[PDB]
Amino acid sequence: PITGLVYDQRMMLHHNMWDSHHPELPQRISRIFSRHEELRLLSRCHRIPARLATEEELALCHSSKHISIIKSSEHMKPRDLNRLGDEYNSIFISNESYTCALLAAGSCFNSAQAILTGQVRNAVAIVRPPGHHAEKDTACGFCFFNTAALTARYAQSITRESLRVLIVDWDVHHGNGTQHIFEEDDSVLYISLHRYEDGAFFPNSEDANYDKVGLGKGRGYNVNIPWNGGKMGDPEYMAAFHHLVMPIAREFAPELVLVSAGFDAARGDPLGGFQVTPEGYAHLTHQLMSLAAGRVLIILEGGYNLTSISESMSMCTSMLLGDSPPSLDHLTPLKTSATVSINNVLRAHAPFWSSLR
Ligand SMILES: CCS(=O)(=O)N(Cc1ccc(C(=O)NO)cc1)Cc1cccnc1
Ligand SMILES: [K+]
Ligand SMILES: [Zn+2]
Repeated sequence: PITGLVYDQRMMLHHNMWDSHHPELPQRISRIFSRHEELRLLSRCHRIPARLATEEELALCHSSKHISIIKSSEHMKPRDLNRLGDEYNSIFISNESYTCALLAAGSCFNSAQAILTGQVRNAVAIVRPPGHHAEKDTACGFCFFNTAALTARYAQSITRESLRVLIVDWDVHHGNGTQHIFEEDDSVLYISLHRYEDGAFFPNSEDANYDKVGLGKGRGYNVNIPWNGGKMGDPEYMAAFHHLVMPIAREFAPELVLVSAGFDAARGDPLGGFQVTPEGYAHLTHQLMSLAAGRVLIILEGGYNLTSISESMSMCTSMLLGDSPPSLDHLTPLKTSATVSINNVLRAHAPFWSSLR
């Protein structure tokens, strides 16, 4: 089996010109890449090139107005970019932001194509800016275009429209954009684990609660696993995978798995407040590799401790390459609020997934 890897240093050009210490740093991707080389993982992978997404590809998920506005930012002066970014929730923009967002998406299209033709078995995409908060018609939370959602639609476009795509979103934040894009879709199963705190954690919406199961033909195809009242870690994530993610995923029987792989639930993150370990992420990756005949694409989302994200994402690639999972620590009993969350999701989704009964 061959593992693909995409990284292009041009995606570093998107930057915050007023606050050079803003956490969504250019060096997030160069640090992950460096750790892959330092652990000798890079040379074991097959390099996949980045490319620009086209505007037609962006239109698979985004409105023409939103595409045009972000495109127009390429020609603006700093004062105007500061004002434009401030129109969104948690966005900074530089003159390279649009192109970097296009490269992030195109990188993932090339990776999905390589997976779907068998050029590689699985792949990792070391990309920024992230995607999962981006909506059809707007940017949000450091995200301009929804890379994972676009990759699902691109995959369908080169195979068949009903190709079953599973998106597992383990970034500590709810992927509101991904949920909304696919909310009425039964061809793309969206499963998110996220810190929720009864709607008080970013992005601050009850859309992230366990009772949002999808709409229309998509009822049952949106699975929110929301965490409340606890510093969750490996025990809680392993339990969620055993009781919810894996049984639902196996019943769905995806033909492609995309991971919205934020590393902001990691131990050490300055924002997530959680303690998932690098070995925990390795175990989650290894479990997902049992789906879709191994056709897994891991897409970087958030994650802001450079050391944490570099170790964590490298351990995921080690798993894609076929290495044996590192040993987890002794798993403490689940925090009681985590058991409540799991039970709530189980009861909300048992009507749709007989494997949960
Ligand atoms: C000073 C504002 S903020 O930086 O703290 N922030 C903006 C932000 C947006 C998206 C991501 C991310 O990773 N999405 O996947 C992270 C941060 C809000 C925030 C605060 C606490 C916990 N989370 C988020
Ligand atoms: K869906
Ligand atoms: Zn996040």
